[PDB]
Amino acid sequence: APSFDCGKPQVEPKKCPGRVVGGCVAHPHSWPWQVSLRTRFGMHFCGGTLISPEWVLTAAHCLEKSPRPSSYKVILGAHQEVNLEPHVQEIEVSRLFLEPTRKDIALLKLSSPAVITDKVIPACLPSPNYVVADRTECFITGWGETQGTFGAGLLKEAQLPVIENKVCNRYEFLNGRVQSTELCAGHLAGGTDSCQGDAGGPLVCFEKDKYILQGVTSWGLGCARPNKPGVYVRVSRFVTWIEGVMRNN
Amino acid sequence: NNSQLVVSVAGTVEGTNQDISLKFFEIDLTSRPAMPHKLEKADLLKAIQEQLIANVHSNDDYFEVIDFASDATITDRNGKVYFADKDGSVTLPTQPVQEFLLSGHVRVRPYK
Repeated sequence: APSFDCGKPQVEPKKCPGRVVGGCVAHPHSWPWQVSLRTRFGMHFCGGTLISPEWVLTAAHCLEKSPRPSSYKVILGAHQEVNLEPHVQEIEVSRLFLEPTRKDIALLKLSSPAVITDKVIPACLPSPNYVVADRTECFITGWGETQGTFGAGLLKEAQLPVIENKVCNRYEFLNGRVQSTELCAGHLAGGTDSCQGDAGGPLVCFEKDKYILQGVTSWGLGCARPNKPGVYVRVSRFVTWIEGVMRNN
Repeated sequence: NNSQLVVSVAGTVEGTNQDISLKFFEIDLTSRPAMPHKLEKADLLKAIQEQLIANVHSNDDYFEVIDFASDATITDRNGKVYFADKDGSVTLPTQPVQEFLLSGHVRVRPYK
């Protein structure tokens, strides 16, 4: 039986225009790799990205809740946060892996493989050490902002242009706090606050015919605000690590 | 008389930080022949659209209402916020007869 390919949504994303105040509510299931990391009891506190039927990439500090993978549950295929659609998959995490060198991202292996459908599809990973070019248009997705009457509990998205690290590190911006293993996306000398993405959530950028997971929202530093772009872990620098872990576990 | 929706919102030009002024009106709420107590996202927006093109002065230009901004809410005198369902519908109580407020911003793009 054939399956669905990474990074290609079956529901065309809305693609919220840039610099839109409050961002937009996404089209249901247009971000198929969007994961909701939740406690055993069912409380959403972090986001993540399905990268393979059995693996979800999230932010390292998201694992600060508990050491036992049994305390974690993965929610897949959702749009509405509370009254989950009927097809939503809830899968308990069985193993946890922290990235050794920088310790900003973590891998979560699911107790059973997620079923890939038209609403549950992994995002594609980038070629090792790829550096996203300045100005590149990307999107961040998540349930970070509780909207008003018309978006509460709905998956939201915001388009953010990536900001070259050299520039991002300037004094008036992030002042040298940005490592090569990190990247910036945001607005300088203006813009609007984009807090939609959950810590651990995805930063995807389109490339020819698919959405590539270039970044992982960094715990606490992911909100993009004027002169203080969001900070995301640079996925391309951990691709080799990711493949090895999946290969060895 | 009958419950009504006080529409008091503002516009924000998409892709920018500039706000636009919009005339605030009222919408009556009834059973069915003016709008139902079960409001439709799309209906509310066109009401705002019509109103917009009807109040275009010499300065203010024509803008297309696109959607509600993230801060838009419909509330009652107790400050209670009503939330739209999966289909974008907002169902307000029939009793008592009362007032509801629809405030916040509307995403608009210039007609050109």
